[PDB]
Amino acid sequence: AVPKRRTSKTRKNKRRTHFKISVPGMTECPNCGEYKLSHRVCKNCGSY
Amino acid sequence: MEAKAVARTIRIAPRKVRLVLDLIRGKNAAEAIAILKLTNKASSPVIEKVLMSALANAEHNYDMNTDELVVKEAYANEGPTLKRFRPRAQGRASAINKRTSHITIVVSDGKE
Amino acid sequence: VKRTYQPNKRKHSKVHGFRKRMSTKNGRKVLARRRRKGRKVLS
Amino acid sequence: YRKLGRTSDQRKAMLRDLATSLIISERIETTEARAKEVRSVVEKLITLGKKGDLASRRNAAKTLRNVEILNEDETTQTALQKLFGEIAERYTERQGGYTRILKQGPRRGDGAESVIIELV
RNA sequence: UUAAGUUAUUAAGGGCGCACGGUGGAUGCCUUGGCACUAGAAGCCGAUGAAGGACGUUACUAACGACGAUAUGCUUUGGG
RNA sequence: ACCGAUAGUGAACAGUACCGUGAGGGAAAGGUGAAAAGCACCCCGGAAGGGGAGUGAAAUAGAACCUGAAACCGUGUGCU
RNA sequence: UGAGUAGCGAAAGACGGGUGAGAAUCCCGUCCACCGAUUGACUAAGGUUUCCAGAGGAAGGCUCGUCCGCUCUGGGUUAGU
RNA sequence: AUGAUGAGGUUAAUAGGUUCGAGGUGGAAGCAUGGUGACAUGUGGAGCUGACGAAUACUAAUCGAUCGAAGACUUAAU
Ligand SMILES: [Mg+2]
Repeated sequence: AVPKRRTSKTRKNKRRTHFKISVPGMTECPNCGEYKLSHRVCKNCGSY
Repeated sequence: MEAKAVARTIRIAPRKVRLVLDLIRGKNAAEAIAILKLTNKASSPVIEKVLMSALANAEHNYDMNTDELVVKEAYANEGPTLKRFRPRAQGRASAINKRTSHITIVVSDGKE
Repeated sequence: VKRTYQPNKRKHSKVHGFRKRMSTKNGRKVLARRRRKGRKVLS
Repeated sequence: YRKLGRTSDQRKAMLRDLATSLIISERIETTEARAKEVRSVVEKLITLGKKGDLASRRNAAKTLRNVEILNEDETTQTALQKLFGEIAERYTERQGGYTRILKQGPRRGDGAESVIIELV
């Protein structure tokens, strides 16, 4: 029910090894405009 | 040279800002702008405004060419906390911390 | 659930309240005690 | 088939509403899981409309809620009339299809994947 | 070339040392306020309406001080 | 051969916030600079914030303003 | 620290148009749904400006917010019965 | 549960709209005839049909990007 001992800095930081986010798909809109998300459509700010 | 910009007392918690900020550290500016437009966290637009501000400082004050610039440093420090309460059952209150952040971006061209 | 403290304008002025405190010796004691402390509200 | 976070009658109700406003506007914006479900509800309506007879006009009235459209030249027609009138004559030679889905980015308030379902 | 053998290289993350930041308000220095006394006066007012208050009063007015429809003050005798 | 802002009055800015039907209980909170000279003007930004320029002996003295410890949170690295 | 964990306080919404730096959450429209011896309409206690208009979005609002019972400015209560 | 596993990504049957079936229900609507009427009969094993079997590119699986090796020494036989 309750923690018996406090958690140290090193154990807390080991537990957060996998707690991250990843970079998205990001294909480039060739005809006009900047990057867009892949398999998506950007009617404005992109020709694709 | 180097140009920097700071955003002080942003009202998002630092643990949440650092998570997006670990995506752009050490990348060239155009790619970092692309990444920040397609990530859907709450702190993406705020970080993007800080990065834009640094890029504009790099060009108006130091006459640097923005075509070849990299994000040299990106980090978030803690600001002062707002302390609040929430009423719980049986007449008790519990604390709530509304945390804030200082956000710093510095860009460089890699020369001297 | 019904709580204690059901407010009432007349009851409040008649039980507490200046004239009631002035009508007895032990009420005048209360008034003098609050004057000596410097309290802003007397009754 | 898929439950859309609703009970049996709430689901059936908002699915008729979604199918009816697509026939009015030809193009609507919604979430992805809802689009993938209304896709197959709209095309059966168009199939009913291409048959044309009275028995099928009455089967289409079980869906297809009840609205008035005000087109140019002050023409007022119902949704059931617009379907059997012009939507059916448009795709009189397709053999299926009739709709396409286009993905957009995530919505701001929640993370929902937004989508445009159109009528080819 | 094939055998038998020995020993290298990775850091997702962690540890120690160092450098540079933030948060926080200890420490030092300071004093507008207090504490304990000495010497010399004095102690208690009120139906000629007290002590204590409420409302008001400034060109612009919320609070405290000052003042009372003669109201952010009036007269007079001295000082400057 | 009394205290120096957790001290000294509860109170250096108050018998007030606030709590209690009531009698009653009762806080926290000092320091820019010698002088406001308290940042004209330009840039990014809806703003907030910031980078330059300028004032100043000093702006990591910019009003959350003397000094600015520790817990705690980060970024970069020499050995592992 | 526990930890990006528990919780976010009874319920039906959908789409089009608008405004905005920014919209699931604000405004307008259509459809759908819920109460209806009442979730409708009056008068008392009690509260004491919360009422209205224009402006605002730091904090409050268990999310968001261009909105607000929140902030700023200016207004509003009329009796011989 | 998520991740993982497996079937596919146009030189394509992956979803699966359309067409045809299996199975389920049990005789649609409209019209005609009989009956005073409730109703009955015919057209006609009719009509409808989620998840199961086939066929068919009509709609969507676009364009792209990233990662990823260069075969060490010593000794003995060859
Ligand atoms: Mg740390």
